[PDB]
Amino acid sequence: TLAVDEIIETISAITPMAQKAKKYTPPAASMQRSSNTIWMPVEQESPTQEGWDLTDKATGLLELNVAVNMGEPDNDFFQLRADDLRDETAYRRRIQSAARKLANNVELKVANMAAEMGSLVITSPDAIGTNTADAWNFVADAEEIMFSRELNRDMGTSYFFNPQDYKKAGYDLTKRDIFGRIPEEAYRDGTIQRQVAGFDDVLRSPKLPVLTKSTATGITVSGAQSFKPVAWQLDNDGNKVNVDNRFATVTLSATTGMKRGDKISFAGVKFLGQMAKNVLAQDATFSVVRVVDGTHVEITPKPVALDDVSLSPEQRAYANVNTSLADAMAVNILNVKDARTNVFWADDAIRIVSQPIPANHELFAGMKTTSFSIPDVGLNGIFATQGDISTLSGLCRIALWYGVNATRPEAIGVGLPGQTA
Amino acid sequence: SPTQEGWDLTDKATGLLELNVAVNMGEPDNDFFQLRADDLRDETAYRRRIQSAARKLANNVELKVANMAAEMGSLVITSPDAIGTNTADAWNFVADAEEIMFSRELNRDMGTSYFFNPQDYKKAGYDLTKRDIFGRIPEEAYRDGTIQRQVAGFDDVLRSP
Amino acid sequence: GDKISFAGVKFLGQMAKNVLAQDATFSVVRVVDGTHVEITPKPVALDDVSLSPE
Amino acid sequence: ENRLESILSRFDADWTASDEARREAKNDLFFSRVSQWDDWLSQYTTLQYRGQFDVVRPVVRKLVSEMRQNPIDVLYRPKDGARPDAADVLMGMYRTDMRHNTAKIAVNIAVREQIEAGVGAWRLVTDYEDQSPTSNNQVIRREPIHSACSHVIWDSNSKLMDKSDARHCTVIHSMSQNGWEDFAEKYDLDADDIPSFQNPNDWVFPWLTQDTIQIAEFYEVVEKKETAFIYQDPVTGEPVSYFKRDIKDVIDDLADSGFIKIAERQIKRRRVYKSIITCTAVLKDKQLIAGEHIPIVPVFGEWGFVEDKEVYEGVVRLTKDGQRLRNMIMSFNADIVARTPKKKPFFWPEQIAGFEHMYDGNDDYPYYLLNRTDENSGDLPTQPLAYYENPEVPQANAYMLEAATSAVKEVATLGVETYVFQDNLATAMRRDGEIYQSIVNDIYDVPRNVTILMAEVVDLATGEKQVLNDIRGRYECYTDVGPSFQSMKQQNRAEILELLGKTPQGTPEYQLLLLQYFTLLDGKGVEMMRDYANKQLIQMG
Amino acid sequence: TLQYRGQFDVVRPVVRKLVSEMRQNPIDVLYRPKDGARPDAADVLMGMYRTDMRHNTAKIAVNIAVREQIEAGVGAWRLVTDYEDQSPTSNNQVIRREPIHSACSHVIWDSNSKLMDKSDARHCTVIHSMSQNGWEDFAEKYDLDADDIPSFQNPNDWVFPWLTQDTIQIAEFYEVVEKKETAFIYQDPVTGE
Amino acid sequence: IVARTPKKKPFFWPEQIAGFEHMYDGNDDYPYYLLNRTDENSGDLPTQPLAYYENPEVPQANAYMLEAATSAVKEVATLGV
Amino acid sequence: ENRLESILSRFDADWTASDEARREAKNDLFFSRVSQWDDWLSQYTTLQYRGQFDVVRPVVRKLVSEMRQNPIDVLYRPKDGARPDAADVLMGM
Amino acid sequence: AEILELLGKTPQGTPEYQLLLLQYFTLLDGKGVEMMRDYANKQLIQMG
Repeated sequence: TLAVDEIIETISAITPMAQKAKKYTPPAASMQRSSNTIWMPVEQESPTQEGWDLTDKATGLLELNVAVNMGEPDNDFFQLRADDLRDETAYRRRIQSAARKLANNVELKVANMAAEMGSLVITSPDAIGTNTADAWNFVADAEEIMFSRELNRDMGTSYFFNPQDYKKAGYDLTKRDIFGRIPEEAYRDGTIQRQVAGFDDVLRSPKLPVLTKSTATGITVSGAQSFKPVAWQLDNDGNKVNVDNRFATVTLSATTGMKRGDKISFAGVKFLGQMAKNVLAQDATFSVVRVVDGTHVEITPKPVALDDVSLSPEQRAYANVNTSLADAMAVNILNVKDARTNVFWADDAIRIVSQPIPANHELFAGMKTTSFSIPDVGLNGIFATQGDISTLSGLCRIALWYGVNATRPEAIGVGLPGQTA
Repeated sequence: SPTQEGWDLTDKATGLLELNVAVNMGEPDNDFFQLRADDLRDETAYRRRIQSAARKLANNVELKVANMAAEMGSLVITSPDAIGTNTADAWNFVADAEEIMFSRELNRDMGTSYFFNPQDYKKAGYDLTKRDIFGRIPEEAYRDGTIQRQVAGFDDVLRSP
Repeated sequence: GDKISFAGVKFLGQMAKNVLAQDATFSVVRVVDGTHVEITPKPVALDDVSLSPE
Repeated sequence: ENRLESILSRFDADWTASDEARREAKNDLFFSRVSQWDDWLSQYTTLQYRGQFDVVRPVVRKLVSEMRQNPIDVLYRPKDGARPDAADVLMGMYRTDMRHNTAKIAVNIAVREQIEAGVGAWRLVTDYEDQSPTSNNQVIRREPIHSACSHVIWDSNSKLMDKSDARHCTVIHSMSQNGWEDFAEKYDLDADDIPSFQNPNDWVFPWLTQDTIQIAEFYEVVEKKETAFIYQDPVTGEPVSYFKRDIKDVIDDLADSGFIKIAERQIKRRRVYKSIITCTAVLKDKQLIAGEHIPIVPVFGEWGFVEDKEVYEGVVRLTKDGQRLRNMIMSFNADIVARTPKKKPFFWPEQIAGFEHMYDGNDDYPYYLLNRTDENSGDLPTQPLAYYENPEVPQANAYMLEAATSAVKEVATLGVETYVFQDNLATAMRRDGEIYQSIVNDIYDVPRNVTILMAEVVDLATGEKQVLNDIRGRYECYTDVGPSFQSMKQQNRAEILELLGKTPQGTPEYQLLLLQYFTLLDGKGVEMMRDYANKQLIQMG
Repeated sequence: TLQYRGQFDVVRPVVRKLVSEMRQNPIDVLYRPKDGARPDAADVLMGMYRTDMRHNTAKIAVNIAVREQIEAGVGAWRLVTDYEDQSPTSNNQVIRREPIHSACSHVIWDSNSKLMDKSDARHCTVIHSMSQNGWEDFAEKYDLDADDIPSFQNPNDWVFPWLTQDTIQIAEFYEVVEKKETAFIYQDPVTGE
Repeated sequence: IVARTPKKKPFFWPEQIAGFEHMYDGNDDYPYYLLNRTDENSGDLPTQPLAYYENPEVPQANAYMLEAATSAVKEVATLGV
Repeated sequence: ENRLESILSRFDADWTASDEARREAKNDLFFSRVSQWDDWLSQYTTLQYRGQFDVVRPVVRKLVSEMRQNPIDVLYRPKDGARPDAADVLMGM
Repeated sequence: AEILELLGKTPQGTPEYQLLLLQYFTLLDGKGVEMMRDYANKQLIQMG
């Protein structure tokens, strides 16, 4: 048996979304007592009254907020036998592969969260390679829906194609019967362009999810409902507890065939100009976040109605939907067919909270803990090693404690080509 | 490597697995000559036959490489029609290959190579030339015969006879 | 050198384990018997419950 | 595109590229400092004797003492065709700010690390001082770096012993909680955000894992052509070249002082930028620091490249196998000595039945009695008495103890002498001198000597801050190696004594004796002698 | 199965002693005037050589070459020129000596050379191996396309459990051409006919 | 050879030390060693001198070749005189 | 915030950081000064002979005498460019 | 180095004094060695 040290490298993955996502490291000492949840305010919107005599019409101040928290460690526990030779030959390569897999898992979490809590939904009735400049139209629809809603894009925007649609865009570019500079670039290399239709970062991602179609049909809103912006509310004991602004529990006729990730739109509700409060020509799109009970769901954009008479003026200043729900409004599902999602967002919509695992303390004697800097994704974990003779082995564990958060779900989007049938 | 989540991981560790592949050599590609003392008063034929054997051995090496690559090749991109029909067909071929490699996330650090047969290379050149425009790439494909060295993101594109 | 593809079997991402949209394509390298073949990509399934985590 | 991502990619490349050498150097340092039984599994369980019969440590002690007996320090010397006093001020400044205990301690630490593991390093920093500043209310000092192998990470594309061709370097700083608070207070960071950075990632012991905090400093060198203003000095001469980046807050005040701009050239040179980082974030981005070179000076032992892969070795790497074998054999011999039955007779119980108190070890009897008969066999069988064999050290054990000791002694012979190590330290000190000259030119106040006196040309801005003015005629001296002196007066005394050692008893001998009395320290009697020497020299003219 | 494999060196002290002995006796060029020339005709050349060879890189390269000569049998170094502005030697330029590691596998001399110093060698190829960042550096310095990663005959060998090795290779091919070229005979207005 | 080789210890029949096994474990609590004498079927325990496992030994060939190899290296690793 | 708590935290951090070296140094002092037989866990038997035939103490004595034969004291010297007798007062003090 | 090599082989005549003065001339610079070199230069000039 002849054997060498030559390695046949087999995989090489890329992690653009995790790299681009901002990473937050709040103080662990305070986070320990705050139950790993920290609250951040939201940009304040003020009401407006016009007239001369405004007696007893003075409003109040209302500032809503969101909350960001984390999950559980994403470890690489594995036991290593000392006597075996195929383990000594493989230990260090296993450590390297563990680092790469942890980075890949972080990227997968980012992509899935972005594609599942993306309020803005752009859909197409056919494939991208159907008409000329259809990929450009797909990007421009997203850019226009972000522009019309007046969403803050100071940090920057991003658009991630899946490889199939990226290839379709390149094919559309190269079938132009001409060669300027963009067509020659799209011919020599597969890249369409670094900036398209107003986005300042257009990339392709191999780890974008596939949005399986929803079997839900014939669902109507059960009972007229009103959702009111609020910052805190009183609990049973009278204490004021904060309220997250990126959720709203609606009651439907029956939540069968719905899951986390589907996109819905009620018949009648229309988007607003956020700051200016002008009715748009586009249907309001929501993403169902959690299917609680059997007749309720939780949608991520809270549907504050401009025509709601039960809203105080300061609450109505935050309205993003031109009307409320009226006990019969049929809800149309938007993902009626499987499609690998293209995902666009504002760069300050997805963040990655991270925390240390203080296993270097004097409490954990008998085991050695050091730090472990993940490449690609810029994160820290711990690398802990312990021994054992009850099995004559050693345990190695690479732990990483973080959590992806979507602070502005109204900024993230989802592109769905070919949503016919 | 496998991966798992959670804080308490008692009796949930994992072993180490390292797979391997086998590489082998075949039999030599020989060439025999037999000559008498009479036939070496010129030696010109001797040297020429030596050089011809060198060239033939090189060509046989490349033929073996071509056959092995075309036989033990997993990924296959099939098209229902020829490569000369409709526009950008060859580019679509190369893009399909690059896209399937990227989606499978295979390692391409050492470079990627595409090889056309002479007929398909000619059809790709014809596709470029008939483009009803001559900016730089159709002009090159018309004056010379090459389409381009890099196509659809592949690190190199050649024509194997 | 024959190229085959089993129905209902699709490629994976090989790092992220995401189901691709392309049917898995194998190449036979040797026909040992009248009922046995040898395919060069070993089809390690993802849903196989007999596979250890490693 | 991300600055953090680029920094981390470069650091990861270097960290993975310098991996094997780092682990071997860490193993050598641990072996020579903590314990020779570097086993992570036998730190528990049922115990067995494991001795430490060290035979390599005296060699390391002897080499360290031999290299400490010969101190080495930078020596600045004038160039060719320049003024003969072109290095007096620079040498005085160097001796001024390198006479403190910190510089000597850092050099000694680096030297010890170079002998034991194979690589050491130190750092040059600039700090603000007001009580005793060297020049321009600043001081330049030398700081130590412990475990340079796992704490200083160099550019992978470097092919020089002193790493002068490297373009970036990552230094990992480790500090306690209070130290991190001090660091954050000094660099205007946030104390609540505790940083972290990659660690050596070893197995050896559960302890030595002190609860610390790691941060990274990324030094990068950029070589570029920058605008430089040629001025006219209103006190002497005319051609005087200044850099625009330095002369930017006093540009208006230069004209008021009396400088008139003559031309504007583009001069190529290097700048060093430092970044304070963690893995997850960048705290300080591109803080420009003084000097042209990265302020880290490495010292190497046996250094080279095998296959584009750096290898550095000390004196302990090759003795490890023999030392471990020797320790194992001694432990086996100790186990043999103790857990072995002694030499005692073999008795049937019937033989000594009834006389059992005659064999317990007392000396109350003149002989030992035995039973003779049995009631069934008539007579007890006769067999010569046997004694348990004495414990013996196996010939294999003795032979291999001798062989392992001899092998360690044979292989632990650096050189014939530490000449190669001293030459490597001299190379490191030459690099240190280059770095210090660059920093002095950048921040200090170097007075130009005119043959018509030291003319210090400076100016102040509206914010009461003084900006140094250094002409481009700054590299008038080069670097060499000489004996370590605490002051220029000591250097002059040594030179005078060396000259007196070779000058015969002529009139120059009297001249040098008077000069030696001149250069003496002060009491009262030596004060009188120095006054006499002064008077005699002035009288002789 | 794992078996004991010790290492009891007895050659390494000899190499250390030889390297120390060769280090105790440095050797450098010395320019001397020819026969019948001015007695100080080599002063300027000697001064310039010392000025641009007094640095650290020259000594380091010589030491590396000496160590490789002692151990493997062959070493090498290179002489390069660069543009310097702050402290030039002459004509705003400097001449510096640089090291070559693994000269046996990285310097490939002309096969038709029968001289120890290889002065009759007429071509010589140097293989430069670098990683990604080193390749970016090389392309930026020599004005090359950093996108198109180069490749060449790899002179390295994966014989140790190294986690990674250099993957980018390039070659510098020096050739010497001896030819008759036109010269102009002028009249120097100062003195020189 | 030094490591993996059985040590020098006596060879015992189980019946010779049956009941006295704690006298040979290496302790120092007894003044002698007792051995059984009688067998209920064989009458008397057969007499034979006690045998011991031979001590580990480095072969003469190993010693000679180690010395010869070291001497050859010392003789051939002399650059010049 | 509490001065007591800050001081105690600093002291505890340093005390736990220097734990191993202090233990080894205390063991070295006990070994070199009092006795080389540390037998309190060995109390599961009767009384046995425990001799002390030192061979390390003469080495320590020789080293101490050698370092005592060469006294070292501070010496103040004037800085470069200062007055020649700038350190006489400090040296006298 | 060349002056020292000459001085090591020149017997103690007038060339010995010449070479000693030359070495003092070519010596490095401080303050005391500056005075010695100035004296050597003056002596050489006065000797012609």
